[PDB]
Amino acid sequence: PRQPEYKCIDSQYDCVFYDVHIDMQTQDVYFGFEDITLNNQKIVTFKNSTMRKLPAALLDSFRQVELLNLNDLQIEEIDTYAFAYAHTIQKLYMGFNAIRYLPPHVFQNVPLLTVLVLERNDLSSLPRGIFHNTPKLTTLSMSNNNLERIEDDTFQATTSLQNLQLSSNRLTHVDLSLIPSLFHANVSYNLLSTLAIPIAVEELDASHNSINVVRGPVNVELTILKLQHNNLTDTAWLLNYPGLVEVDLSYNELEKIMYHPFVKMQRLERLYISNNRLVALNLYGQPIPTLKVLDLSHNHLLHVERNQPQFDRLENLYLDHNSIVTLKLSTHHTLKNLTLSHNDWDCNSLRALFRNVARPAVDDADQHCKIDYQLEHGLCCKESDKPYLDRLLQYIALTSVVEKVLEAEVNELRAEVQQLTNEQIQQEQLLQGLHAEIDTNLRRYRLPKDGLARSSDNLNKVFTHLKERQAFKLRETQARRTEADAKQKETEDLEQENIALEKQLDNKRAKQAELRQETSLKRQKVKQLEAKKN
Amino acid sequence: AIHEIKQNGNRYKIEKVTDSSLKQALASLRQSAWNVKELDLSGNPLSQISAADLAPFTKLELLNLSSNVLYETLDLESLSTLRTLDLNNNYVQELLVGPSIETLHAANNNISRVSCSRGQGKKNIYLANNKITMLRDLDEGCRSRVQYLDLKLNEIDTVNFAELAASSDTLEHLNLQYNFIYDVKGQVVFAKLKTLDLSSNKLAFMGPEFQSAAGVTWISLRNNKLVLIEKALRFSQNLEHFDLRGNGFHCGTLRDFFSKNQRVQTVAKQTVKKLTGQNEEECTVPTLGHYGAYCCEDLPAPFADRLIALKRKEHALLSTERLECERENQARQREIDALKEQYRTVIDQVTLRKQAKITLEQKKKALDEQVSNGRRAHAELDGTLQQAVGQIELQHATEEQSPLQLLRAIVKRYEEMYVEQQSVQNNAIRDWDMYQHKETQLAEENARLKKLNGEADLALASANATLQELVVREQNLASQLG
Ligand SMILES: *[C@@H]1O[C@H](CO)[C@@H](O[C@@H]2O[C@H](CO)[C@@H](O[C@@H]3O[C@H](CO[C@H]4O[C@H](CO)[C@@H](O)[C@H](O[C@H]5O[C@H](CO)[C@@H](O)[C@H](O)[C@@H]5O)[C@@H]4O)[C@@H](O)[C@H](O[C@H]4O[C@H](CO)[C@@H](O)[C@H](O)[C@@H]4O)[C@@H]3O)[C@H](O)[C@H]2NC(C)=O)[C@H](O)[C@H]1NC(C)=O
Ligand SMILES: *[C@@H]1O[C@H](CO)[C@@H](O[C@@H]2O[C@H](CO)[C@@H](O)[C@H](O)[C@H]2NC(C)=O)[C@H](O)[C@H]1NC(C)=O
Ligand SMILES: *[C@@H]1O[C@H](CO)[C@@H](O[C@@H]2O[C@H](CO)[C@@H](O)[C@H](O)[C@H]2NC(C)=O)[C@H](O)[C@H]1NC(C)=O
Ligand SMILES: *[C@@H]1O[C@H](CO)[C@@H](O[C@@H]2O[C@H](CO)[C@@H](O)[C@H](O)[C@H]2NC(C)=O)[C@H](O)[C@H]1NC(C)=O
Ligand SMILES: *[C@@H]1O[C@H](CO)[C@@H](O[C@@H]2O[C@H](CO)[C@@H](O)[C@H](O)[C@H]2NC(C)=O)[C@H](O)[C@H]1NC(C)=O
Ligand SMILES: *[C@@H]1O[C@H](CO)[C@@H](O)[C@H](O)[C@H]1NC(C)=O
Ligand SMILES: *[C@H]1O[C@H](CO)[C@@H](O)[C@H](O)[C@H]1NC(C)=O
Repeated sequence: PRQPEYKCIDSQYDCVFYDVHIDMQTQDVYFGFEDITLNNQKIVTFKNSTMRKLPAALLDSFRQVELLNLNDLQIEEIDTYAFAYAHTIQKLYMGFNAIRYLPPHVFQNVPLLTVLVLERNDLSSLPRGIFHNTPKLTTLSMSNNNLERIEDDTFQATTSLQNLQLSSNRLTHVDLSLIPSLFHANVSYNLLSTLAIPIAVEELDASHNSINVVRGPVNVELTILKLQHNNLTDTAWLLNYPGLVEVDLSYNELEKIMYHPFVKMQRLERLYISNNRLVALNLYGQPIPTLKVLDLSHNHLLHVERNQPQFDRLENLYLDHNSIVTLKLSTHHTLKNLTLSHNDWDCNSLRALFRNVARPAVDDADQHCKIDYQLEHGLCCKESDKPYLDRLLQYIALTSVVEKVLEAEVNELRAEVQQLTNEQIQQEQLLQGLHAEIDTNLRRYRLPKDGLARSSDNLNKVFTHLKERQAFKLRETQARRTEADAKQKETEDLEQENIALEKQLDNKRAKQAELRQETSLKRQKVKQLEAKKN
Repeated sequence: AIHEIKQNGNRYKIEKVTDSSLKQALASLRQSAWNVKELDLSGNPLSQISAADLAPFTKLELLNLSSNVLYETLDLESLSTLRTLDLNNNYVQELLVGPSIETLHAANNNISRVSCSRGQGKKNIYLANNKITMLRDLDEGCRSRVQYLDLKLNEIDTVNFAELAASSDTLEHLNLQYNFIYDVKGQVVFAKLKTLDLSSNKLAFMGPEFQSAAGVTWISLRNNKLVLIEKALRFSQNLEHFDLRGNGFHCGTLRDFFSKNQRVQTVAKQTVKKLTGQNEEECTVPTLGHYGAYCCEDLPAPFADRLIALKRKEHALLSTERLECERENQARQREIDALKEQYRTVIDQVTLRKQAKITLEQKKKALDEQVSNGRRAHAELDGTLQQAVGQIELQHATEEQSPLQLLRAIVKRYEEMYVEQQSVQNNAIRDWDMYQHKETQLAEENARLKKLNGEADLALASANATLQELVVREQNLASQLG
């Protein structure tokens, strides 16, 4: 018979199947001509189609496809043999569907595969040997799936894999150092806690994990390294990446920065360290001569002035949100961008500083000052002959509020007092391990701890923090979703308006044919009127 | 009457008296009131004292309540003739005395307020080993015309000399050793001050305010945490003892201060030699160098580094100095015990037990309060944890869960939820990117079709104009032809 039969429509692509709809009950389908050899279109896609299951019938009848675009076709299952005859596919696009699993030898016969996108599906794992036969694979994306592990053999035969996207899965293990060809990779928004870095990758984004350990061979090509939002607590590992140009260590757990891990960086320009727990910084012992942007904002820096020899050499220096008391710049400094607000300035230090830098180079400002402070050049400052002594006293005064916080009748009492002293010791022991953990959670979430407040108040500080954080994240996601829906709407309206522009093109062709008939009919009449005039 | 009232001239002593018998005891002296010039109640189990019961003795000039078990308020404001009051070794908490007090012995108490009605004489006040936390804990009168003021072993943080201005002309001895003082402040000329003892406190800067003690013979800042000395200080030739051992000085200030108090340098040497036997302090590290007699060091910025070290503890991700600290706290408890000895009185075994009964009743009572604060803190936590598990969804717990375990499960769950939420958001952002790329593909196709229409619009217009030129030739011929 050949009852349901779908045919190409040359337009970018040389084959576009239209209005195809397969579901889970659908039994038999036919693509192109019966004579498989007339089906030699190389660049195939679908329009207005939805294929719950990708039929074996498609590349059974089309064995000459180079680029197969199955993006966003509600695919949920791939037929165990849909790719048995797919020898020629170089580029396979299957993003944005609902594929839950790949059949184990689904790519055993596409050995010229160079590009594969499976982003935004429901993969939970990869079958052993899934890529053992695509040695030519150069770009692979599986961002937005639910993967938990990439086993170590996964990429043993793909010795050209250059661009790997795994962003936004649930990954707790993946060893990139086993894929030495990597050129670009993104494993951001996973659950990693160690990051192995392969020998020659040049841009790597592993932000939003829980990394605390970085490892892998010295790699001199690594240029951009994004690690913002992790669990980093030391930086010595940096010594191994002498070629960095930018590194982002923001939203980590660093407590100090020293120059030692940077001494081998021949071309570092951009170093981001906002939002750690920096209490000290020494980048002056050996300055980084090439650096241009250094972001230290939102930490606990107090004394940074000896860093003058590094700061003088920067273009962009963000000190905001700290407790910096003094800062010192040469008349010859090169800053074009400087942030200074929200610290604890000494007025003498601010006045001398604003002899050498002025707004608009200083990019921010304070609004209101505490009781003994007043604005100079737009920032709060207190007058003092010995600012550091002063800050040391201020601090101690806040903490000391907390640091101020029948003789048978005699034998029965000594007993009573011992039994009570024991109940009281036991009470502290019993709730000890708990008080430890409350303090660990206030440190973890950067909450400030009121050494006055009763214990259930600190415990509420953690819970109130978590609940607010959940709510704000949820509202934010709702917003993003509202935005996606709105943008899908727009594309649905656009396609409707394109159909109407096409119907108009259709009417105008009909009008052109009519007019062309009317023209010849007049050309005729006028020829007749001329003979009748000899 | 198991109690005995011994008389010797006009000094009376009462023994084996108790709280329930003392009022009787005193009544049996009303006959003789004119003659009660000193009254000595020491070494009994008394725990309260009725100022009013003693007001008949209008000639009473000395009252010795030493080594009883007095608690709470001791109020004798009303005894206007009273001149010497000894209550060493009790547990008094607030103390009020009258307009005649010349000498006030109150060591080894629990004192944290003292009032002294206004008066004309000097006062010698002895308060070693109490709980004074600031000079204003003593009322204005308590600080007027003080000649000798011993506040050793109290709990003061900061001294403000101005608060002792009403003793500019009288104050000769000020002991503040073994407190917790980290700032001193105020300029006042103490015309008579012979000695000032700030040993074992926590001072970091000997500043301008020490011109107030420029006149002293004897001064100690031993065992503080000093780093800088104000150079403008000018001490008198009167100075003979000048102890600064146990600090951490930056040589800069030793040199700057010796430079215009040259004298003081040999005074420093002579002091360490009197006290230790060699002419320089034994620095904690031998590598370390003196300037004159005191260990010192060219320090980059000692105050900043101390503040940074504090801010590190405050902000460290995880929750040495526990050896510096613990031996500093033993130093204090050795001084307290030592002192509890230097003021100890003789007491008979039957009144010791009579005393230990009242004292144990107070310990028991305080312990009940504490054990019950404990119980309350505990139920508050359990309550809070039960509100918390009612707001999320925990995994199933096979075993009974402690509060530690509950807090760990709760945070863990919020962390799962946050991650879930973030993953959802990522998908939404990726969807917006996919549809936006689709929009640009579609809007390309929108211009391709809009331009094709524009061009059909034109081509219809051409073919029309051409149909019209033919229409004109048809009507020109037909005119010509019929
Ligand atoms: C590794 O893998 C992850 C994928 O997970 C990649 O992470 C993505 O990175 C980019 C950053 O490069 C992120 O996109 C940026 O988003 C910011 C944030 O904008 C949001 O908030 C703004 C501030 O209030 C607001 O303006 C935004 O609203 C805009 O966008 C929405 C889209 O819905 C729209 O409603 C509006 O019309 C707005 O335009 C938004 O809510 C954004 O500010 C960036 O802006 C673009 O334009 C600026 C203009 O100056 C330009 O300079 C930028 O280059 C940029 O094009 C930018 O879009 C992205 O959100 C992350 N995606 C995910 C999925 O998390 C990561 O980049 C990969 N790493 C590497 C190294 O490649
Ligand atoms: C950040 O890194 C530290 C160090 O690896 C993690 O703390 C360890 O993890 C648990 C208990 O917290 C145990 O495996 C170790 O005993 C911990 N080590 C230390 C030194 O505390 C910590 O959990 C990581 N933080 C996060 C949020 O993952
Ligand atoms: C109050 O009475 C006590 C004794 O209860 C007197 O204390 C004597 O103090 C001296 C030192 O001053 C010691 O040598 C004696 O041993 C103490 N006597 C006893 C029995 O211990 C105390 O001096 C009296 N106070 C006043 C002000 O007179
Ligand atoms: C010394 O003083 C403190 C405080 O003045 C005493 O504790 C107070 O006493 C009452 C009764 O026990 C309580 O209501 C308060 O809770 C206490 N305040 C504080 C801060 O604890 C303490 O008992 C006294 N010491 C002795 C041994 O008498
Ligand atoms: C094709 O061309 C002619 C000429 O412009 C159109 O005929 C009319 O032209 C006259 C003269 O200016 C006007 O009075 C009319 O407005 C025009 N319209 C009508 C209805 O006759 C003719 O209509 C054109 N055909 C089309 C639709 O393009
Ligand atoms: C896709 O096919 C269905 C069924 O004929 C149709 O109703 C829907 O709008 C189609 N989309 C387009 C743009 O043809
Ligand atoms: C640099 O600072 C901000 C952003 O970092 C920018 O607004 C500002 O105008 C730039 N600097 C100058 C000189 O204006």
